[PDB]
Amino acid sequence: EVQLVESGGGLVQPGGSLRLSCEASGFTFSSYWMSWVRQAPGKGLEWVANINQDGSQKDYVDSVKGRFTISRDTAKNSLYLQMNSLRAEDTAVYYCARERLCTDDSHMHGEEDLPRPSISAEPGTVIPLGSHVTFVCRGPVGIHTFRLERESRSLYTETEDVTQVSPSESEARFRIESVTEGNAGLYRCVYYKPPKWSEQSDYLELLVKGEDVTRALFTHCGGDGKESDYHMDVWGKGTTVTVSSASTKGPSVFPLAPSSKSTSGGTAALGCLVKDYFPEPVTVSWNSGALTSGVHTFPAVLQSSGLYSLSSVVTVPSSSLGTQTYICNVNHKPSNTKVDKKVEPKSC
Amino acid sequence: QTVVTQEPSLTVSPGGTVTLTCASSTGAVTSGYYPSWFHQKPGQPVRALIYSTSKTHSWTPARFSGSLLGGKAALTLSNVQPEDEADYYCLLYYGGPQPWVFGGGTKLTVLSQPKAAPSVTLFPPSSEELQANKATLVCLISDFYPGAVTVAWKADSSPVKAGVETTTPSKQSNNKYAASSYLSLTPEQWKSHRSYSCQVTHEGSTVEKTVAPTEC
Repeated sequence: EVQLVESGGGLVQPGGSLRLSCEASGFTFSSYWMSWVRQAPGKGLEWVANINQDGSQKDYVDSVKGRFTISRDTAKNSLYLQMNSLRAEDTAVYYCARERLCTDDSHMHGEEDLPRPSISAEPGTVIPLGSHVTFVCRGPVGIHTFRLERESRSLYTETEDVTQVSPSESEARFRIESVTEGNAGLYRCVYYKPPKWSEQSDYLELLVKGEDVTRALFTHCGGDGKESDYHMDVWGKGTTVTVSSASTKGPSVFPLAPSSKSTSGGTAALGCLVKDYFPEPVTVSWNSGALTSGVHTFPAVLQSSGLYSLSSVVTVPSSSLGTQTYICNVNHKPSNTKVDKKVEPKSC
Repeated sequence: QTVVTQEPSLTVSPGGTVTLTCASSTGAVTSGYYPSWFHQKPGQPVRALIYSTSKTHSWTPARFSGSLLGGKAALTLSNVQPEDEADYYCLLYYGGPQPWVFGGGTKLTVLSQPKAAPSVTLFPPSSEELQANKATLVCLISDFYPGAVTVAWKADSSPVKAGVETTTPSKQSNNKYAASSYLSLTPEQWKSHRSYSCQVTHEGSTVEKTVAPTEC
């Protein structure tokens, strides 16, 4: 039931403050780093804040520095983001995420038989372009099939050509005669000694010459391969933080007059522009709803002003353009504003 | 200031194979940055898929798997099924303060309808709105598939970016998408130039409409 629930989001005028809360469940909160990641509407993910297990150390993206602080309470079993001096761009949905650290350590898994296999590269893990490299895969004596996998399963090489090398061990060799940049990447050995398969090898990194590799040893994640697996295991569903200098406001309606850019075939596009209102919804009908076919009202826009705008368009024949009347019925119930306006061919 | 770049939109046939890149502005993406990959679907939380460039989870099928490719981390889909239509984000670990930089994202669309080029309709400012000391050009985009469009606005033939405001694509009843773009001008800028144009680019297919001040 590992879970994170965010709350405390809401609607604030710029310069105000909020505190987001994120209650953890189904795991030991005390033990992992925790981060806040925001997503502004219609855009991607931005990391906001990072906090330690005990609250010792923490940092913030530069945008929110000095305005946002991050904290946690293991007794209350939850994560807090205090958001002071809110700006407009701070509007987003805020998510709570469980960071993972060097869980890629010397021993993170444990398995009894069958004994997991070992992988080797000769002459090394760094190879010149166009040269030879061989993967040596070692496992128990009496292996039936030995497979060298690449990053994706289905990219792999199985073999029955296994050699017993020691009284206890047999190996298989997979050679690459001339290295391609498509050869570089992650490899891992597995074996089928019947009845069922093996645990998988460790990962191995192959690189073309141009780099320097000191692959890894007992010091797990130590330096160049800093503590990572930062795979943000668990994500909440966030809360909406809305920052707006905007009040209730009826819209102003303008006629989008059928222009010479009438769509070809005796069908023009009448339109009705619903400009600068707040908040949604706005409902649009034509001729008291007597016209349905051809009508397309659009998604509204959120303008830098903080006000919404909208457009309602109906395709309609031109012999019709001559004769009868075409009227917008625009209804903004948040301001109890109702506007009727006849769209017309322009005099010109 | 560090920037991580991935393709804005990509399209696949049911059963196909796609690869999504993730480019560090530092110039190169090694395994020491330990890339990670996530998808986000409507209504449900960001799920996590790949870590340390290739490491998989319980919920991720072997259809999904990533690698490093051409200085950029990559995610390779296989036997792409319609359930996979989502947005996909990558993650890089620059150790130190501010250690996390996300990628822009990739809206992956799985084709269930044939590609529809967009219908663009462009309106001049109204005679009423101009008298109110304001000017708004209205560019309306409907009935396209996939829901990935790029909009740019043109003064006479030069480009203009200020006062542009564009919606995000939104599915219609027909399961095709629709979007709007509003260029905001002063009446002076409007009457100033020969014409103003709206370019709707949709799958390498650019459609440019025009309206003129010298109208009526």
